[PDB]
Amino acid sequence: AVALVVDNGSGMVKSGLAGDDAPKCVFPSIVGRPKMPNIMIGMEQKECYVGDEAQNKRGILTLKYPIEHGIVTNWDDMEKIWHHTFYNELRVSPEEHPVLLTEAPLNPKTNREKMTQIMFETFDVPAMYVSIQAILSLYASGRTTGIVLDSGDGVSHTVPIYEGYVLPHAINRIDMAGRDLTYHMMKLFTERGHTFTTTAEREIVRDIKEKLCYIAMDYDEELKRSEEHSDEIEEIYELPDGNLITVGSERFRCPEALFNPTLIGRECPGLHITAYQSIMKCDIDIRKELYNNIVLSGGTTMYNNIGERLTKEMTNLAPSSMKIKVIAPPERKYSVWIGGSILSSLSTFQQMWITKEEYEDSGPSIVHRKCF
Amino acid sequence: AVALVVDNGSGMVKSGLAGDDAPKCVFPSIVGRPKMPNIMIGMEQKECYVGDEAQNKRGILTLKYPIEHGIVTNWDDMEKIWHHTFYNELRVSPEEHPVLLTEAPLNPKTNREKMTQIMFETFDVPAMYVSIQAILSLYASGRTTGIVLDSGDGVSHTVPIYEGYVLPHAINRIDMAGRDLTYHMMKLFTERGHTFTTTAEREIVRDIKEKLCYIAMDYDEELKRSEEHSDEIEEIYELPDGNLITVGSERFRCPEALFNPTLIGRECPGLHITAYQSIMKCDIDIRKELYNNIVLSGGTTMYNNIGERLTKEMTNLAPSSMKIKVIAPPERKYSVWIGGSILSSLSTFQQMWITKEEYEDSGPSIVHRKCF
Amino acid sequence: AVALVVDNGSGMVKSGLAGDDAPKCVFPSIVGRPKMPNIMIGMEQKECYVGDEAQNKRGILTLKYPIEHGIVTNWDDMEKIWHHTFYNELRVSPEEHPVLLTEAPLNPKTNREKMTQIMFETFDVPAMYVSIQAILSLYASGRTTGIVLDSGDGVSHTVPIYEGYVLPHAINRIDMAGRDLTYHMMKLFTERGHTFTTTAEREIVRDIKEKLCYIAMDYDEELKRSEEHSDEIEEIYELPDGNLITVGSERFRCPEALFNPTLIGRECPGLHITAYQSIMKCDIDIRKELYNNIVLSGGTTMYNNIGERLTKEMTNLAPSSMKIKVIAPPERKYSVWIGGSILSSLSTFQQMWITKEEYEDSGPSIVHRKCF
Ligand SMILES: C/C1=C\[C@H](C)C[C@H](C)OC(=O)C[C@H](c2ccc(O)cc2)NC(=O)[C@@H](Cc2c(Br)[nH]c3ccccc23)N(C)C(=O)[C@H](C)NC(=O)[C@@H](C)C1
Ligand SMILES: C/C1=C\[C@H](C)C[C@H](C)OC(=O)C[C@H](c2ccc(O)cc2)NC(=O)[C@@H](Cc2c(Br)[nH]c3ccccc23)N(C)C(=O)[C@H](C)NC(=O)[C@@H](C)C1
Ligand SMILES: C/C1=C\[C@H](C)C[C@H](C)OC(=O)C[C@H](c2ccc(O)cc2)NC(=O)[C@@H](Cc2c(Br)[nH]c3ccccc23)N(C)C(=O)[C@H](C)NC(=O)[C@@H](C)C1
Ligand SMILES: Nc1ncnc2c1ncn2[C@@H]1O[C@H](COP(=O)(O)OP(=O)(O)O)[C@@H](O)[C@H]1O
Ligand SMILES: Nc1ncnc2c1ncn2[C@@H]1O[C@H](COP(=O)(O)OP(=O)(O)O)[C@@H](O)[C@H]1O
Ligand SMILES: Nc1ncnc2c1ncn2[C@@H]1O[C@H](COP(=O)(O)OP(=O)(O)O)[C@@H](O)[C@H]1O
Ligand SMILES: [Mg+2]
Ligand SMILES: [Mg+2]
Ligand SMILES: [Mg+2]
Repeated sequence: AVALVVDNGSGMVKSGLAGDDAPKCVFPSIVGRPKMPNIMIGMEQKECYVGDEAQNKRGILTLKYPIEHGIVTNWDDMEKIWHHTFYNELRVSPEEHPVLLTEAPLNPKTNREKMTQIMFETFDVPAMYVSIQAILSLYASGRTTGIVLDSGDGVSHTVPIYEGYVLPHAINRIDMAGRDLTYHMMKLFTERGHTFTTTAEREIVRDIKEKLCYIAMDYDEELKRSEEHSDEIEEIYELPDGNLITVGSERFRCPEALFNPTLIGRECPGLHITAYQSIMKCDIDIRKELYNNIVLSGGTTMYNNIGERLTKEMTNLAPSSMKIKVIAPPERKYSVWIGGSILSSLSTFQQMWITKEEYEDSGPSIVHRKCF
Repeated sequence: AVALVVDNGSGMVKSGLAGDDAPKCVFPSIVGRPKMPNIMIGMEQKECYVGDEAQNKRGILTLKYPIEHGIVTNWDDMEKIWHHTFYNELRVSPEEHPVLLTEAPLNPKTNREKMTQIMFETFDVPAMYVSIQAILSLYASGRTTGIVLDSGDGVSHTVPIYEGYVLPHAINRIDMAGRDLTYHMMKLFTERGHTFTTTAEREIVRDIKEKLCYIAMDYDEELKRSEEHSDEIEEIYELPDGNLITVGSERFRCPEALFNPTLIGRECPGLHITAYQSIMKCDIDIRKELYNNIVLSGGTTMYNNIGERLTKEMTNLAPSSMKIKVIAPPERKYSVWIGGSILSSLSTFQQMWITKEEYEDSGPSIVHRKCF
Repeated sequence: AVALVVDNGSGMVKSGLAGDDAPKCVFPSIVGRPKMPNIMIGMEQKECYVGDEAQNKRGILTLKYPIEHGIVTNWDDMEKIWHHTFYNELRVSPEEHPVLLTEAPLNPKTNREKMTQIMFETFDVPAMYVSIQAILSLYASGRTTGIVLDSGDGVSHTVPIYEGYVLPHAINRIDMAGRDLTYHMMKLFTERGHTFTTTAEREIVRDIKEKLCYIAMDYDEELKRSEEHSDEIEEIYELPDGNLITVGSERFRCPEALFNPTLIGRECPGLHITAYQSIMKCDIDIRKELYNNIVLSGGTTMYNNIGERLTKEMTNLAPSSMKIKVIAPPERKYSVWIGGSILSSLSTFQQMWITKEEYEDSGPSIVHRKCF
């Protein structure tokens, strides 16, 4: 019985079969509902559109995200999304395959309890398991020592691991990700005379950010250069309705909020500062090994010149006798899914499943004593 | 029980049976009354002539139009016209067939209430229904996405529809149609020495307009050409009394008021401007689909070189990366009736009729909550 | 040298001298142009009418608004309006008095740059300054802590201020104001059989809205009452040509779009929702102080039963242990001008002017680093 790997993010949902090295079904996590009267009798209509079929007809729909900051807010929408994933994307009966789920660290217990209850009572899966995302990201890299910096759409967290042992007192988690960058980009576009307010406009701005953004090495010099010669960074983007929008300095002022959250109005520290403070809460012996195995993960770390900028920032904070190597592997967008698929194929893991009888005898609270 | 399709316009009335692709009874909507003393005893005379029998003996009659700008002004004349349609044209008892009626958008509620009350108390039809004309025009084309530009004799309106959902905030309606063009033609004929004042003269001018009018591609160049060489556009028309009238430039200066209502003294915008402003009030995503499904309807859109002129005007207003296709199907004069006949034959529509018992229990106000 | 206070709105222009508590020249912001041939030789005519002299002879004029949503669209018309204000309304040379201007938040930089360039090159004022409207509205109330909800003719925005410090990350701005309400009223009047299309008809509808509108406490019950007994809310309004129009339910269905923008077809949230979301983006400590200092401003907040309705809506959203007090002072129509006049008389402000030499040495870009 091949297991199912389902990574439920805040902006995207990945799903596939264990043993493969690439997810088979990746689609946005949105629920669309119509806001207009239906007049044309004779054509069938649906109450709610889930996934890509809500991203194409979004002009007449209102879109909802059922997950905010890695926490499920609406459970009916999440049930609809899981049903769509199981029966419309993979088309495999969930009553014959074990399911491996992922979750961010430092989350409420009720989230895990409700997830287990839904997975066991509605779909009636044989076995299930919940694991942390940073552990799977480290699994996907084929290492055992390093500090993992994961950053997705709702939450970014750093976790150190040394030779198979995790240090829970040095785990950090902040709520600042690509959605805040999208909002910052929307705010910056106002200064040029362009206004985006609706959800579809937000998706357009998100696509613009994903296409035309990069990280600058020296922020002050780039701002100075954006005055004497701004023509070198100008780009033209074609709106879906045929209009053309000019993107200039906003190509590098949007991601800068990752290293300076004061721009968006947040008091939380930056990314390099967070990594350094997470390293400094570990024992003095393992700091040298942690400094040389920095691993990047998530979709928000896909900008250009991210590894070099992070290395330069870390160098100014670390002792002069220390070597810093920021590992930024390709295809890190799906690193968590690859790590989960690798973990689910190990022969040793077959005795760590939460079976149906154990849940029935113990209840939804069993997920705390078994899963970490 | 086959339903009756009755399209009540401002200048013409179409009527027929559901399932056919061509109206069976098309006749003008006029009520004629004599204005001369009757002397010849022995021959029968009637107080009022309705339909074609008032168009032939119009020399001794005064003609009244009971509908102005899609609004019924005199209800007794409309009752007479409906009686003539039911008992003299189709010769089918209205007490056994459901009736499907049409109406222009953005009309007063009292019109619909009075129409329902008359159809239910006088004729005592089993079931009835009222629908918008643009929806039926889109039904007749076999599509689901597009912007419909309907233009008849009293009112011209544009309505966008996207995948079965109508956008009521983007519906436009102006009162400028073939009757205003007839008045403009009458005014233009004065400059050549010809005067038309009576109603029969108005009908003659209307026939001249329907026969010898076309739309020019370039107005200024055509006006310039109408001086150096006017003989190429000269036509001779035989008046009913045998006289000959010469029609020259007025062949293309009459319809030009559709794209420039300032000629007739109106401040309303043109047709292409109205279509563009109706497209621009929709969401940015569906504008591309609306731009490629422009549908023409009504009898006023039957001029020559109308589609090419509309396409050229729309091209200068749309973004350069957009494709515009003006759909101008033949037999679009009766497109609304064809769409209504198609709609009335669907098996799904059989549960959307306003039955007699519902009207009796609720009153004439039921037509608002059920019909759109 | 007494300064000049000039508040440039989207529908009205206020102007006066610093130190007074009431604007001296208030007039609409419209530019009128004739659309008819001039035949009577011997009487002088003007190419364009600005201000009240275009509101009286509007029957033969086409009227243009040079400001849309707080953004100047046509600069020639704005120059004409400023010239009329300086030389025809106040009759004071602008070459001897400093000028204080106002602007809505979150506006393009080019607007401010062009405004400064025009004020410094054409009129050649000694000093100038640009400030936000909500700050002046809070100045006029004699407070330092509160959330200001300004709503005029083109844009409505909310800004929180705590003890002299503004929170730019909690400032909201939406484009929904009295002009949209006028359009909604025009659409509602169609259902009774009345049609307004021209600009003068729009002004008539605006006057009707300003005279006979109020806000209902319970919308559903009012709609139910408007059926059993509609005679209690009927009013008669005399049209300028002597006709009488009956205004019934539309007295309270027009302003309802402020608390439900879905009626007019907009996806933006209501006013109470916007205020609540602007309060919830501030720090937890200052929310209690913000909840008790809600200040209303603008001309669109002049309806009846607005404060009570806003208080009732806010109560259902705030925690049960919080006290909400909506401050709705009289003469809030000119609150921004009063606040600007108070600010311009302070002895401390005399060192915050943009002098001519600084602009000459730095350019039109100086307005960004000095003015907020
Ligand atoms: C950007 C887009 C199309 C664009 C029209 C494509 C073209 C290419 O850009 C322009 O034409 C820039 C132009 C503009 C540019 C410079 C200027 O000194 C004034 C206006 N901007 C405008 O007219 C503003 C007016 C405006 C409203 Br109301 N409140 C606002 C708040 C802040 C700023 C401006 C505004 N405007 C129409 C919009 O934002 C509209 C709603 N935006 C869209 O529909 C998105 C989905 C696509
Ligand atoms: C056009 C018709 C017949 C026509 C006689 C057929 C022939 C073929 O056309 C002419 O002979 C053109 C001729 C004419 C031509 C050139 C000219 O420098 C002067 C007159 N026009 C006239 O005599 C005018 C005189 C007129 C009266 Br009074 N007020 C008017 C207001 C404006 C203009 C002119 C007038 N006239 C007799 C008419 O309009 C009559 C009432 N029209 C008809 O019965 C219609 C139903 C059919
Ligand atoms: C409201 C005004 C005067 C009024 C005549 C004053 C009087 C007091 O009201 C009436 O008589 C109501 C009456 C009417 C009432 C009930 C009814 O079942 C049918 C008509 N309405 C009409 O005749 C419509 C006809 C109409 C044209 Br075309 N398209 C329209 C689109 C929608 C609705 C109706 C129409 N009509 C003449 C107008 O709108 C004119 C253009 N409106 C004006 O000039 C304004 C500036 C002042
Ligand atoms: N090439 C790219 N450049 C910059 N940002 C990107 C790129 N690709 C994706 N993103 C951002 O990453 C986010 C997706 O992250 P993802 O890892 O899918 O989150 P989750 O963990 O919730 O699945 C998107 O919001 C997008 O803004
Ligand atoms: N071949 C044609 N060329 C130009 N105009 C025409 C032609 N046929 C009809 N018309 C105009 O169209 C009008 C009829 O439109 P119609 O669709 O019957 O209006 P309604 O919607 O009221 O029935 C007439 O007034 C006539 O002037
Ligand atoms: N007494 C009133 N009742 C309701 N609405 C009003 C009243 N007075 C003015 N208004 C509305 O307020 C608008 C004027 O707002 P104003 O503050 O002058 O805008 P601006 O900020 O552009 O100057 C007008 O469009 C009008 O519709
Ligand atoms: Mg993730
Ligand atoms: Mg028609
Ligand atoms: Mg204002």
